[PDB]
Amino acid sequence: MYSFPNSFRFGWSQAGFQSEMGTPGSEDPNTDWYKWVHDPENMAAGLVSGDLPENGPGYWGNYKTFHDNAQKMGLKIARLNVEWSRIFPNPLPRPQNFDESKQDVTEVEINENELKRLDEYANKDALNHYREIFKDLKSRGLYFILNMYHWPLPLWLHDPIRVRRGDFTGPSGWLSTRTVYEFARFSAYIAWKFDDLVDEYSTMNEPNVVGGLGYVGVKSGFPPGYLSFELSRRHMYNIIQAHARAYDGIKSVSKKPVGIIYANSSFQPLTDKDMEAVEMAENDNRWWFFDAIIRGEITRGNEKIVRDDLKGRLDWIGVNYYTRTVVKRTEKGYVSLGGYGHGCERNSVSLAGLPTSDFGWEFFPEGLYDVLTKYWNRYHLYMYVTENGIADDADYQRPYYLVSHVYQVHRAINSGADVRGYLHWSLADNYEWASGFSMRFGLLKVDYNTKRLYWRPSALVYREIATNGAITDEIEHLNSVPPVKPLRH
Ligand SMILES: *[C@H]1C(F)=C(CO)[C@@H](O)[C@H](O)[C@H]1O
Repeated sequence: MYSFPNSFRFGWSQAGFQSEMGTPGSEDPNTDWYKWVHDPENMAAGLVSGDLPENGPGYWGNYKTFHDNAQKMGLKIARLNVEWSRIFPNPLPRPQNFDESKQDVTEVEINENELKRLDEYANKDALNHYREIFKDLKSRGLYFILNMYHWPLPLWLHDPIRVRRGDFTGPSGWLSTRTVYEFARFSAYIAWKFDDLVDEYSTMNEPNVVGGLGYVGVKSGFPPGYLSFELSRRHMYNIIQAHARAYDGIKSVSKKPVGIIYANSSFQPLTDKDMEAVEMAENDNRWWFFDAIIRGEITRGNEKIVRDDLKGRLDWIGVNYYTRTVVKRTEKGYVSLGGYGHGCERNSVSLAGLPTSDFGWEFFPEGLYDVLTKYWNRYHLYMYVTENGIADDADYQRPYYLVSHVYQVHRAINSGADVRGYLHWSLADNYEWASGFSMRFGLLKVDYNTKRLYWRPSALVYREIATNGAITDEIEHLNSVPPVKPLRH
């Protein structure tokens, strides 16, 4: 048996854009992502699948069913976001005496009156619908992590097609301090409306992937698909500040924990000569960011300084994990290797003989122990596993994936790391961004014609885990690698 603390909670994570739409009445056409996946030219290029999110699993209407299934599955924690676009679909008037050309955003003044002024702009039907969703959630004894942001921005803050075309005269998303300013205020507003329901907060989900795939990994078909190292850096600088300002915003209205959710890889050495490459990869993809919002340490210009408005802006770390990245040392630095981690053939085997998912991601659960213990030893902040799952419509690999990753969290806790829950990605299949609906991550299969949910056998396995608070003796064999001999090579 692998028994978790009596306080540890098993549950799931879910995004607004990915799961809400699909039931008539749910449509939200006021985001960069909506416009981006409907773009005629993006569709002809193959940057997006042609699948549309309004044909989705319909959480907006069917949330009672999602929650029924979660309660039956014995789940005790949920993490979801509100969609900004839903709450403030229309442009807000530019602020008076805020200099849109200043690089730094060290304060956003928020009070009772700035909040009541916002009320005048807020979509009240959206607020009331979210309140109905969250109450039903709480009525099942589900502990509630509310996230403010999981990638789509209001169109009035980002027109991604204008930016793709090389036009920076329009709303430019995270490239603009206006977006930072409004993000702090949005976060404050949501905490002010929802803090009676909420247990813990996250500002953002994986802001590193928004900027990485948006401005460098442009084959991903992520908005705005404008290839620039420079704009990639500006995005990440503005998101650090947006996080700090959102923290202050929330803390002005709530005494509750405020964290962030971030995309992690376990960096692994190709040979025993590549350990320094692993540390350099960890500095570039992880520490640089967390040292900013925890220690206030940052590089502006070519100089290492401490910003007092950034220091101490984090109570907990949301660890999002799916696979490793293999790196080697170069003369000039380090490189990632294809044929491992996220860079594999779909439904095959990696260069190490490990099975790959429907998305071409290598099976490597020990990476999750690496990431949790490295965060713990550097910062000693408590963590949730806010995301872990696999694209696997057939359910061949998911039972092994689920039990193996849960074992590695048990291993981290046993090592001394404070990890308070495990949230699977995801309860049900959903819209996988530029890939569309083909990549199915759910414990529950979604028939998109009917919106009906079905229990994949891995859902029955997760119910064993969640209702016992343990990997039981009877399912312990699934702590192993899916046998590759019967799978595609
Ligand atoms: C985490 C994740 F891995 C997937 C799969 O690509 C996305 O669907 C989530 O939005 C992301 O947070």
